[PDB]
Amino acid sequence: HWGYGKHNGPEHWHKDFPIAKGERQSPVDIDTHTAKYDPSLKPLSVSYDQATSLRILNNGHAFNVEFDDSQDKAVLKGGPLDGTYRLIQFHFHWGSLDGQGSEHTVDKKKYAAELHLVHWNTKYGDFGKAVQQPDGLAVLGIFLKVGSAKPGLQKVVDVLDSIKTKGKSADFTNFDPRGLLPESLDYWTYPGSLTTPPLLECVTWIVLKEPISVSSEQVLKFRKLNFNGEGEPEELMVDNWRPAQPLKNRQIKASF
Ligand SMILES: CCN(C(=O)OC[C@@H](CO[N+](=O)[O-])O[N+](=O)[O-])[C@H]1C[C@H](C)S(=O)(=O)c2sc(S(N)(=O)=O)cc21
Ligand SMILES: [Hg+2]
Ligand SMILES: [Zn+2]
Repeated sequence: HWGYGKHNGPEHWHKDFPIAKGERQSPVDIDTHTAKYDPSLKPLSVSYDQATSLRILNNGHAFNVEFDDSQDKAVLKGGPLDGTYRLIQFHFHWGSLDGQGSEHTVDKKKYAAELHLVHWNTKYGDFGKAVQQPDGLAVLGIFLKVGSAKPGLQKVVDVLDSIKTKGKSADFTNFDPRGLLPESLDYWTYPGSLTTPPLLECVTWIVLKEPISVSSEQVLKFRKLNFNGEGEPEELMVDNWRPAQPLKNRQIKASF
């Protein structure tokens, strides 16, 4: 099945998911000089105060922190979005090396990692219905460079030992996702897709311009994660990013 190596990687995915070569694929390169400031963008609203995490999960591709989304608690609204999108989970993609790992790039510059906070459009009643919709999801993308530690990330780093291999999960309640955000909400936005199979074209992308900084030793611990399940040969979870895809006519709008 799909993965990130030579034989099952992003270059192979189109075979099971033809949409891989579609008209609104993610990620993209953000050409900062070509993105237009857009005055009809409302201010962005990230309300994460009442966010309730349930658990952390290694799914053999990344690790997912999953949230209770049965009630309106953690929502993204405003910016390019119409109505209310509920936070359901977040995850990261990262590299074997500090100079690679993000999915989006900024004038071709790759960051050490990229975090994705995933929200679904509440007009559609459940997450399952929204992903079948062109405006079904909003993903908040955040870059990670290597520098000083992100204190608000270390509870995630420490729990990773518990979820080394595919299929492992741990209780992970009361994680507050606000500690992962940078100061600025300046952003680029574009219409796009899931960056993993099924690569569905249901995503409004909102990518923060300001990177967060994490320590060398924090990213180093991401890299100790395994793609494999318990008691299979050891394949380190690194370089789980999809490269930039063709822009194809789309415009990237800047909020600033
Ligand atoms: C959690 C990351 N995802 C994902 O499919 O990872 C692996 C598959 C595994 O597929 N598989 O081999 O059975 O799903 N999973 O076992 O959690 C999906 C899951 C769901 C479709 S999601 O939470 O709406 C989501 S958003 C993104 S991203 N990178 O564009 O911001 C990606 C995803
Ligand atoms: Hg869709
Ligand atoms: Zn992602």
